[PDB]
Amino acid sequence: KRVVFADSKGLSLTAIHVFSDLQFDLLDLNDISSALKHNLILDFPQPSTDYLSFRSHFQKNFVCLENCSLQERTVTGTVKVKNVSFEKKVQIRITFDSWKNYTDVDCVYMKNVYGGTDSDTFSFAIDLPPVIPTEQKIEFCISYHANGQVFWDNNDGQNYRIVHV
Amino acid sequence: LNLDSIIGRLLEVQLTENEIRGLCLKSREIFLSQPILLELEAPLKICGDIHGQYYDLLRLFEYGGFPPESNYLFLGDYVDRGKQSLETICLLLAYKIKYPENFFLLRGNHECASINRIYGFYDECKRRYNIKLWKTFTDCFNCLPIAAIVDEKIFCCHGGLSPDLQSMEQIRRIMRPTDVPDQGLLCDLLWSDPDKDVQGWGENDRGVSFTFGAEVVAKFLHKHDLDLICRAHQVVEDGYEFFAKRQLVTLFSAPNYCGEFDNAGAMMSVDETLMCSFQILKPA
Ligand SMILES: OC[C@H]1O[C@@H]2O[C@H]3[C@H](O)[C@@H](O)[C@@H](O[C@H]4[C@H](O)[C@@H](O)[C@@H](O[C@H]5[C@H](O)[C@@H](O)[C@@H](O[C@H]6[C@H](O)[C@@H](O)[C@@H](O[C@H]7[C@H](O)[C@@H](O)[C@@H](O[C@H]8[C@H](O)[C@@H](O)[C@@H](O[C@H]1[C@H](O)[C@H]2O)O[C@@H]8CO)O[C@@H]7CO)O[C@@H]6CO)O[C@@H]5CO)O[C@@H]4CO)O[C@@H]3CO
Repeated sequence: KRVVFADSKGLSLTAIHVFSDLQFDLLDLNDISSALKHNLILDFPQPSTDYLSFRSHFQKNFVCLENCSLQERTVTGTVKVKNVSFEKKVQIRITFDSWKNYTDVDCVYMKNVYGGTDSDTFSFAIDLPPVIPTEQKIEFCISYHANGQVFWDNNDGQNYRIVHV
Repeated sequence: LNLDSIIGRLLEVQLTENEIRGLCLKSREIFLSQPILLELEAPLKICGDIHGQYYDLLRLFEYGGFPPESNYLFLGDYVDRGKQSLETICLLLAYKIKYPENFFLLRGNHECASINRIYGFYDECKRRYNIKLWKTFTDCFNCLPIAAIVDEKIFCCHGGLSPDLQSMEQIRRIMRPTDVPDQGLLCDLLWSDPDKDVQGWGENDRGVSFTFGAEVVAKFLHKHDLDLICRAHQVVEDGYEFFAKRQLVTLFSAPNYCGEFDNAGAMMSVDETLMCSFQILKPA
């Protein structure tokens, strides 16, 4: 297959229209075929991309997801927490089956020399299962235990979602 | 999010800020799920800059067929200078969400924050909605793909070639989301121009990127076994313009460009056999 212009085979090259109500149809989408030739992705922008709303969530809930990347089929990230006591427990609560089950991954303290003495930041890394059926949902949220209380980042009630293939 | 209520409202000529936010998030996830160097299968209609001239985009669809009656590929520059960037980009993202494998959007040099802050889009967002919406649009734009190869024969991008581009794997390695730098491969693909009076590469009068002559185009095509460069970044009077003996073509789909000009708009229709023709909007 190879490019050829309409001039070359006798037809008009150009077709010019001079210028100066809605109608509805129903369509079977299998009768049109894909124009594209041919993994996992995050279904949310990193909360930290918009600092003002990240600050708003972080100061309202005392915990907020800071950064999150999907490295291979492993999800890795950083969580920010308000430094209310000395001992803390930061957990990622994640599901690979639309919340029929979940598991609690423990997060890790990061030295983080700069970042103030008002917040601390924790890391996490979670290996996704090798095979996940396509109809299942992958979602996760964040718990922060400190000072006799529990705090949650649940992304304003939608959870952080990850979508497949 | 109800896509069909939105497309319905847009095609009657007002949208809530959350509908627009929704279009941005959903389209962003789609853009990331598909390659950054799209590999497309003709038949195909390829269009140049729209620059917010929404009624002229609607005319483009009236003439070339509303989606998915025809497949489209857009070479960037959706949102500046004109009077209706918001409507233009919302119809395009709505259609990308509705027919994600038959509607394609490439990134042009005006889908960058450093540019559309200055030439009008930010002002439209600020007046009609608020700044946060423009920040969301910017994160969306950072995920647009950069170039397309139709049927292993036509190479499409918004600006043109780059003196760094030895193989396509460079383009495929570019990570998203990303801003456009002031120099380098991604910059050149959105900013560089052909010039008839240049042997090889030279400086670019806009102060960004470079300029390439016909010999750069022919050597490129032969190295990659390609047939036609298809780009779209500068007004041309007839709507389309040939270069290097029909080895490159410039498309520009916004007629009477912000009233300063008197140019026609054009769009290239390529059928299954890779036979190309042009469809033009000449104003009165
Ligand atoms: O286990 C299946 C469960 O999974 C999904 O929910 C998950 C959710 O998406 C995650 O975010 C996670 O993490 C926590 C949550 O996000 C935090 O916000 C916090 O929740 C606080 C609430 O926000 C706050 O409103 C309050 O909640 C109280 C309610 O007001 C009150 O109604 C009552 O709750 C009882 C309900 O009456 C009743 O519905 C019943 O709950 C069942 C659900 O209806 C059913 O759908 C399913 O839940 C799913 C859910 O749909 C998914 O989205 O099973 C449930 C069985 O319990 O029973 C409730 C009481 O037992 O009382 C609550 C407080 O108890 O306070 C809470 C904090 O106290 O905490 C969440 C973790 O506890 O949560 C789940 C994953 O565990």
